[PDB]
Amino acid sequence: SLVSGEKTNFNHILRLLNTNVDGKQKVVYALTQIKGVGRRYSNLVCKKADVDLKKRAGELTSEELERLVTIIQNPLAYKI
Amino acid sequence: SPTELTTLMSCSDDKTVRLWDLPSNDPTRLFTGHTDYVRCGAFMPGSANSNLLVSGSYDETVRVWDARAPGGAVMTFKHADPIEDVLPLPSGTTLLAASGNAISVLDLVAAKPLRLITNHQKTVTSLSLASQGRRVVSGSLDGHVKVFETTSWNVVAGAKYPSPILSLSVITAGASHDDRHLAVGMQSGVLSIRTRLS
Amino acid sequence: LGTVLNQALRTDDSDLLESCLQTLIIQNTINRMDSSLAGTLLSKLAARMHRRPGRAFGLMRWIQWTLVAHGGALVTQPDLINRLTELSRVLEERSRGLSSLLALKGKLDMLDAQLKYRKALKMAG
Amino acid sequence: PKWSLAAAEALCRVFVRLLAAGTIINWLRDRLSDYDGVLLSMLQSLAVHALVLAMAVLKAQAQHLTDREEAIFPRSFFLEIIAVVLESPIEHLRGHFSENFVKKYDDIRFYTFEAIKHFLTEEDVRNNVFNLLLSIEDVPESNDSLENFFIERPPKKKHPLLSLSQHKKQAQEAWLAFMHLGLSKEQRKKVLEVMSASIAPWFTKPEMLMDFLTDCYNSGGSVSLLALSGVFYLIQERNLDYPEFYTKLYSLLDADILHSKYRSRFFRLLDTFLASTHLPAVLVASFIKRLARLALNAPPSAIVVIVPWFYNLFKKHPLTTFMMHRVPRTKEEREKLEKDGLDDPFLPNETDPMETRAIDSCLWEIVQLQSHYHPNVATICKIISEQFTKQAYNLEDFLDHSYGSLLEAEMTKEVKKPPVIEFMIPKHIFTKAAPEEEKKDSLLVSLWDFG
Amino acid sequence: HFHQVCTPAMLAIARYLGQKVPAALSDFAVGIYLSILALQYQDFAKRYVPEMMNFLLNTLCALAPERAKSKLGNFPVHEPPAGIRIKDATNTPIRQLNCGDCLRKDELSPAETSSLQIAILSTATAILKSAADTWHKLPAFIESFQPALSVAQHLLTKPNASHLPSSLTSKLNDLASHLSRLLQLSRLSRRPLELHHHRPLA
Repeated sequence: SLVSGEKTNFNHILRLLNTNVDGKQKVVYALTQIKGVGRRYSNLVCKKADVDLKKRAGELTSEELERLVTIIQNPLAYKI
Repeated sequence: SPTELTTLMSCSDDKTVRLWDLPSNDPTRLFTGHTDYVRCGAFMPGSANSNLLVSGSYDETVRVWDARAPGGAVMTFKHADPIEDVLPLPSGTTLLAASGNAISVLDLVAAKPLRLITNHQKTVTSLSLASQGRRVVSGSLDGHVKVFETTSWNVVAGAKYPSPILSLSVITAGASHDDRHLAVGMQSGVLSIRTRLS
Repeated sequence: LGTVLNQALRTDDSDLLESCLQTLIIQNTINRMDSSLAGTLLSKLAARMHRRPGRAFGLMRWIQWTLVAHGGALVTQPDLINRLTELSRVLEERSRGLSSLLALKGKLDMLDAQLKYRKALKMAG
Repeated sequence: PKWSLAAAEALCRVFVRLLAAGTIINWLRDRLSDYDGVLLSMLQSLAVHALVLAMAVLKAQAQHLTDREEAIFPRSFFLEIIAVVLESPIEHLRGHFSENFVKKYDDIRFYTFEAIKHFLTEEDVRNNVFNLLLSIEDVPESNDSLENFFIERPPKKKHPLLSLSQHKKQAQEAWLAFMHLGLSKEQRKKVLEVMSASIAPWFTKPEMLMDFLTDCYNSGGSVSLLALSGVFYLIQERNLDYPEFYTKLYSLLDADILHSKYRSRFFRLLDTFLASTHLPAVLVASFIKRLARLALNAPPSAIVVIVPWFYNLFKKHPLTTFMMHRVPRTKEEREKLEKDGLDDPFLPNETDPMETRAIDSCLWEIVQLQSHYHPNVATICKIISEQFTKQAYNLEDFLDHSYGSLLEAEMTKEVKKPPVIEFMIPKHIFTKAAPEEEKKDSLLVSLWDFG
Repeated sequence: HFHQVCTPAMLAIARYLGQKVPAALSDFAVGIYLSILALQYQDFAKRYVPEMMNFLLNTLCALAPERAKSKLGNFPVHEPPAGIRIKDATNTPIRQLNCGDCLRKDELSPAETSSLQIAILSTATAILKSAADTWHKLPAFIESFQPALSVAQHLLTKPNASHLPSSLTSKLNDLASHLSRLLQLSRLSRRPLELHHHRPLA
């Protein structure tokens, strides 16, 4: 009568750099919602940060969320 | 449904279990009577038990309905614990209701409980039938699977997993239904499949 | 360790039972153990003592303190005397062989005495 | 005796030089046994520097008092150092020992633990050892996390100084020797506070802590409120169970829990205990209705914790939202309800939450707490009244509020935006009757005699 | 609703009123003073003071003729440590409180303690009367004032009425009949909650 619901609160709106609305869609379809970010650009961001395309937005830990917000500031520091 | 190809049943979170048919956009029958969450249910297998449904709820009640008369339950059994799992036996006579730290075998031929079997510490999650309809494997939050005989209901064997397990099934090969491998899904997020090949 | 031992003997665990058996503590554990699991403890100690002969000291200590603490608790049971019967069987097998083993112990004690005497000579020489 | 301290720092340099270099040798091996008592007496003077001397002489004795390559350093002399350190009534001596060596190094940690076990096998001193045992907060994560040794990082690859299970073993053994001697009341109320973050992760097997925790948790009072985190950690890690956990929680949250100090830790635990998916609606409604009838007598620093947690529970379990919007479905029930009033079918002081009839009750307690004297409590009791727009309220913005925070809230604003006063002030603020003005007296004055 | 000076005074009364297990009779007197002061704050703005409620019921049980046995409200019942309770002195009549009772006196005579304790009980009966009359609204009336009726009926018992005069019995029976009338009123006036009757947006 006690099973951990530590993951079951995921379908809520996440906040990010510019957009205050970013819900669960996927990991690469959630990156398109930020303005200036493209559909071919969003796949390059995910292959560097060792995040899987299978996961959603909201299935990421408080460490793994911010790793995509540093690398969206400087695309030159991580090679491109 | 084990016999018909288009009939299915649904136990929802509110109070309802209900029968759907696949072509229709409406539930064919509605059954109310539970007072809490209903979260486990099954059809009744058997030649005589064509349309009977069992579901147990979190209101510590197992109810079995005739699908011909959509009034109340045909039979009701009140337990002491929030009822987690339900399976009927393949003869169609007896039924295992897994509630809390104990499972319970009940008759449906004469509406009387047979026996309360407590051998788990934490709450039992999932029951499964085994080898030839002869052995029931139960899995609990204790990290334990335990396989019981069906004639005397003694703890025949068991095993322990590194996490509190949530789902358990032994699954069968094919013709004559020899059990291929047992899979346990645990709270840690792992499906452990243990394979036996003969 | 009473509630842990209660859990292990009540749900037929092995990991909890072994991690509480490998370890005062034993006396408090058997005194806080439930009365109904004492025969289960006796059988699960007889099994380990048969299956492994090198663990006899700690297991006889556990059986000794259990029979001290819950003596009449086994008599109020009394249709389960077969666990004490299997325990008597295991201890009879453990005490098998004693006269010949004493003879062989003396036959080896003579050799050990002579080897220690020649070591006591060789250290002073 | 500063010149004796200077002679000590000179003689320690001479000793480490002769050891790192090296009938004639027996006085050379008499030297350190004669210097041992010198440093023992110097550790009761400043002994802060004498401890640096006493921990350099052990490094020298490890490095070269043997023919082997293995550095074997004297546990007996280190035990005598421990026996004088844990006995001396100086605080800064043990402080320097804890900060500079034990929290820094690992050899000192392991051998300190086994020396403490021996020293405790053989009350002010008990408080000193307890204040040292509470000091090592951090637990190493893996075998490659040790990775800095004081003397002789071993090349053995299976050494007990290199296996994390043996460090945890001697930590557990020291703690078991202390808890076998027996601890005082404030010592126990410190242990149960700092257990699940600093004490229980030191154990190889915490199963004796299971019996200790279930004893002090089945006892009652505030010590069960402290022990709940340990019981949760031992259901979490190695799933020993409590028999009737939710009825024990329902008996735990009671008349005077909301006024305690540990209610922040308790509510941070209850937020995980009631976020489970296998909770019936009757149970999760009972835990709302009792925490509302208990919120009727709660502090304003407690209602602000309770009601957003109610909002998260009402968002998760919609079958309990009939405690806010219940419609009499039949007009016969309407006629009965207007003829005679509705008695509350909730059963307080009921044992089990699944049989309390909190379902079919309502949150009249919260809708009455809406008229609280505080404005923030009055506007946070309106989140049940208004609309369910925000998807969840986090509780870390609402927890750890107290009267100090609520009273500095009226301090950290502006000095005064120009406020209002009360016009037509009566002249009989304290006069007992004032019968020629027709304005009825202050009840302060009607019940207090000023004279 | 919100003031910069007025409601921080209410919070000062609140911090002294909810906390502070009383250690002497001076704390009892200052608590009764801040209770009536907070009533005067909450007159004709009919708000609720839970700490005034639990403190007044705490005094009414902590003057302790026999003991608070079991089932006396959900408020925190505390201990009278130094014999701070009423003795069998039924011949000292009621009196009105003065302000010197905000001073501690370890060398006080028992004939000086008894009149003070009977005075504190009588004025607390008056505060419960005023609080009930100003809070006969507010639909947790029954769940807030069932402890008041229960502790008043507890003080109207045979092991409790020997230590009290007939005047305190008269005041507490007025409290009992008044609260029974008000509780029947609130039971007949209690309606089930329908909070979420929302206008759908266009």
